[PDB]
Amino acid sequence: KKKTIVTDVFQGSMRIFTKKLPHPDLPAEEKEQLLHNDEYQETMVESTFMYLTLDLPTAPLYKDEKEQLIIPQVPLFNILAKFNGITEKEYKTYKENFLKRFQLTKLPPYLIFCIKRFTKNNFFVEKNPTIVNFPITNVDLREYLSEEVQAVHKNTTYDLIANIVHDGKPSEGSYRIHVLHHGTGKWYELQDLQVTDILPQMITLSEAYIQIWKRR
Amino acid sequence: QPVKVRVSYQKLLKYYVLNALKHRPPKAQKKRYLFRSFKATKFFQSTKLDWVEVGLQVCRQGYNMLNLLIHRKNLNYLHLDYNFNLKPVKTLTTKERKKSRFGNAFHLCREVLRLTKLVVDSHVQYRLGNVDAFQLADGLQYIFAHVGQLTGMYRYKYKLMRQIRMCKDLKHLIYYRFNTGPVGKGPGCGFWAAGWRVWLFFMRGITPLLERWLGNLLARQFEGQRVESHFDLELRAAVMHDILDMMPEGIKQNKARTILQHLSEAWRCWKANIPWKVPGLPTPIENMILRYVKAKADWWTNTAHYNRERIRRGATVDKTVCKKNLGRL
Amino acid sequence: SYMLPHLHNGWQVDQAILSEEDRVVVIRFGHDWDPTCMKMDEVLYSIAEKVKNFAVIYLVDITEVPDFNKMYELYDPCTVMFFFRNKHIMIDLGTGNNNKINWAMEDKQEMVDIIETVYRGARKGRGLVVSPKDYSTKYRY
Amino acid sequence: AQKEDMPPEHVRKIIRDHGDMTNRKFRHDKRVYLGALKYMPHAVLKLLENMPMPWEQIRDVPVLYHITGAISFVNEIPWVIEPVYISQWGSMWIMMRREKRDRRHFKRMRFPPFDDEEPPLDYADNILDVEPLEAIQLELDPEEDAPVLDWFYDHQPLRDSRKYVNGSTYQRWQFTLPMMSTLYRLANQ
Amino acid sequence: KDDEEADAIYAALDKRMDERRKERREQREKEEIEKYRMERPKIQQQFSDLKRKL
Amino acid sequence: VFEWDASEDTSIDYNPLYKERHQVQLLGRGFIAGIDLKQQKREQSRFYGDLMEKRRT
RNA sequence: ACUCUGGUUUCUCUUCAGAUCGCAUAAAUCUUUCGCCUUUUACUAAAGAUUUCCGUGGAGAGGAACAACUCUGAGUCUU
RNA sequence: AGUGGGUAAGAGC
Ligand SMILES: O=P(O)(O)O[C@H]1[C@@H](OP(=O)(O)O)[C@@H](OP(=O)(O)O)[C@@H](OP(=O)(O)O)[C@@H](OP(=O)(O)O)[C@H]1OP(=O)(O)O
Repeated sequence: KKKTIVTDVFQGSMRIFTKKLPHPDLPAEEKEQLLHNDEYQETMVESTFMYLTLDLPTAPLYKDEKEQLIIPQVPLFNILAKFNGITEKEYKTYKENFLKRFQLTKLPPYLIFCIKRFTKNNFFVEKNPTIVNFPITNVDLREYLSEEVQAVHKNTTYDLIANIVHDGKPSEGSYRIHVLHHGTGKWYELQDLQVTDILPQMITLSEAYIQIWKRR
Repeated sequence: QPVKVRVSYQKLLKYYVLNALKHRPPKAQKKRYLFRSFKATKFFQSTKLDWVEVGLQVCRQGYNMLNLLIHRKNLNYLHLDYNFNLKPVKTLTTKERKKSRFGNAFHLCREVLRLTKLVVDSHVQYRLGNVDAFQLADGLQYIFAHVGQLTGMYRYKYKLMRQIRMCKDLKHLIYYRFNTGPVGKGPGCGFWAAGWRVWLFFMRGITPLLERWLGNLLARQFEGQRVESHFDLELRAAVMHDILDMMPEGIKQNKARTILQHLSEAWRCWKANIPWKVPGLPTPIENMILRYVKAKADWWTNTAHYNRERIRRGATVDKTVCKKNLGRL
Repeated sequence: SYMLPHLHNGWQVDQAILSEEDRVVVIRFGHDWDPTCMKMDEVLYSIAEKVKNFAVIYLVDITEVPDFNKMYELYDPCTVMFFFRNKHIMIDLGTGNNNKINWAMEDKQEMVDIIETVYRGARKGRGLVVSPKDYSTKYRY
Repeated sequence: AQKEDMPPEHVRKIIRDHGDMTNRKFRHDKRVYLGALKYMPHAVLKLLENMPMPWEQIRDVPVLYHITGAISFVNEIPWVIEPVYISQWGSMWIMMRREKRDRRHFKRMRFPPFDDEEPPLDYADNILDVEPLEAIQLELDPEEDAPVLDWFYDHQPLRDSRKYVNGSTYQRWQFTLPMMSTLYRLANQ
Repeated sequence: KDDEEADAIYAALDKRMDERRKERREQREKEEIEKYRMERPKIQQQFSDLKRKL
Repeated sequence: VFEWDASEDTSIDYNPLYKERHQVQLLGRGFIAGIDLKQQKREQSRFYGDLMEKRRT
């Protein structure tokens, strides 16, 4: 069926502007003529996404000069700066680089974010520990929709409902989960048999992995 | 039956089962034929000759080729006889003895040509009339069973012993069937097919080595601990190359060593776990150096955690390797 | 590798050997792209400045300069040659080939010792110098 | 056009003219001469796989020889009809067993059979003129081995017999039950 | 010049004989190289984007 | 090692059934390859020969 | 009981090889465990990955053989 | 089993 329950709960419509990139070690005139050859031009592709993959920015890799060894923290809006025409993403495919820039079209009633951890480097797999700072109360996503599709949408405010955190190295980690109780508004963190009440204040103080948001 | 014949039985069975189990389907081939393009070339001629004549001709030709290889650097003090035994003509000096060293391939070729010389000489002796056909067959069987004793070509390729231990086994397989009834133990057997085919099957595999070795050796122009130091240096070079490609080197050639010094300083700062921030360095250059440092750090960590675990297992490692690994750890 | 000076033709190699009157010339014969040559290049570059007083380092690509390959047996992946006052110096490394260092040495201290021993022996007029460290065994254990 | 088989004395003359370095007739013809010398192992393999069987005396085999006498390949693959080959070898097994039972003090042929400094014997005055000896051959029973006695000990038993073998290439042998039974009875050993 | 014209003939002979599976194994090697590079790009490829930004 | 060590032997059996393998008579008419026929005839237990002579009328 | 049916051998070449290419069996390289261990070159013996080599089948193309009618079969082939 | 890892350098005749 075109619209199953999972489709109407999580699936959304999103738009990719894929532009082929010539080899960077090419003459400027040759690069320009290849761009004019209609092969390295932008193409629009619509697609359906069950979730949005959030690419964490690069770690500092060096101690902070003033307050040494500070864990990096990124606002949620910088990660959300994706999915718009202003920001691109040079995908470094082993064959050739691609200039793909995304753009949201139709937000799902419920949103799933997956923060990309456990990225395999050239020799092994390491976990990015960068923490994302987000307003748990509400977020605004109307600013990340094109002007054509903002007329249909009326509810773009999202509130955090579920949070997943991975604690430890990728080799051996623990998956903890915070859930928002609709009846009381309280956040409860449960790990295996352990169940505890957690204040919403330190929800963002963890390595968020999967976020479930409700448009209300 | 004695123990030796039984062990010969199990060894023959072991070799047969290994051949059968490790069998692979022949690879698709375009059917390019030897001895067919030779007659196409205007260098070879076809005829029909008695086999003993061809054997004598090939023995002479192989002797001539080996003699040509021996006198390669005009060193005329290594006499090679007609039975393919190489010996110094005199008490050669130690400098000459070092200067007259030939690889295992040459001596393997010499001993294999000696074996063919023995076969053709047995045929010639039969043709002359010194030995009967029964004696010729017995001599051929003794050749194919006692190659190690007669030639000793295993000294230059020990895998060849696999053939010898087989051939001897075949002898123990045959004699105790040959000499069973009223015929007593003696040197009368002449069933040489088994050893002959075993040595031919050795030849079909040893031919490419000698062919390529002599083709490189007789050609007009001669031709001829890296795990850890494989990714690091290249990585640096790559990064360096990139910068010098986009650096306007015709205007800024003097900054190549500056860039390399910055790379080394960033690597040292990461290794010392101390903050690193060049204030005047351009942002794209800083990103370049940061990505290079991240890749080098990942390689460094993986290499350390690979060498340490190799050493823990009892692997044979050098001394400087241990010191470097200890520093990294 | 790329940091060290490179010689492009055999005449430049001859001029480099001749022009050094009081320093030992260390020439790496090989290909810059060879990993063993890369190890020799990185070690030499690491100690190209420490031994500047009594040595000098030149890099020669035997593909672009094959003029010595016949005479100097320049067929190993990487070889090291030492010269003093236009005279090739041999080193009793213990490997049986005193003419050249045909293998890659990991430790830069060992190469500094080799260069210093070569300089000491050749300054005294000798043509063959005994290496401070034996190399008939890699000492792997 | 096609090249034909040269007279047998042509290669003999070419090789004999290539005696040693004493002759100054050939001093510079080296590139072509040593170009084919790399193919020596194939020449080694060819004669060893084509070496004549103990029931043969003379084996006129095709030869591909270098125009300068550098190398000589036995350009023949030793094809044999397998039942006939096994029956021949069973005949030899019987004959060698009988000979070993009969001849008490068997003479062990000494190795090497020629002097180390002795050059190879030329095929013009040592082997060519002398009559070959009698090879090991079983006394075939004229009654039991009726069909095979004609062609049992030939080099290629039935090569030109178009009924049994397709042609000179000596492949796809077709036999009859009587001769197969005769071969089996001979090869029971 | 009946000397250098024999080396070319021998080399052509060797190339023709090596052409039995040459195209097959070179295609196999190319496929294996592409499969290996699928997960491990070339070193200059990993820096291509930063190189362009330079 | 040119020869083969006696320790390499695999046919070491504590079971007399496997130590003494019942030889096959091959219907009293078959012969194992290699061995001369006369020796096998004078070696075979001739149980089948006895049965034939008992059933020979 | 008939007209047309058109050979088989052999030398090559060019592609494809599924199938025990092969009712047979090699070697090398590489990668893992190994056994020796002390440096290359030989190696110990199992697994895995390719490769070369001695061979093979089929198809197609080009010759010669060398004749040649026929074989054989489409059928009306007939008392 | 096995090759090696066993070249003193120097002076001109
Ligand atoms: O096991 P060995 O004692 O070393 O000798 C045996 C034995 O010879 P001997 O038992 O007489 O010494 C063989 O013959 P049979 O006695 O089994 O009939 C054969 O000898 P021939 O080939 O000379 O007949 C061959 O001895 P060799 O290798 O000295 O020729 C073989 O030795 P291997 O076990 O080494 O094969």
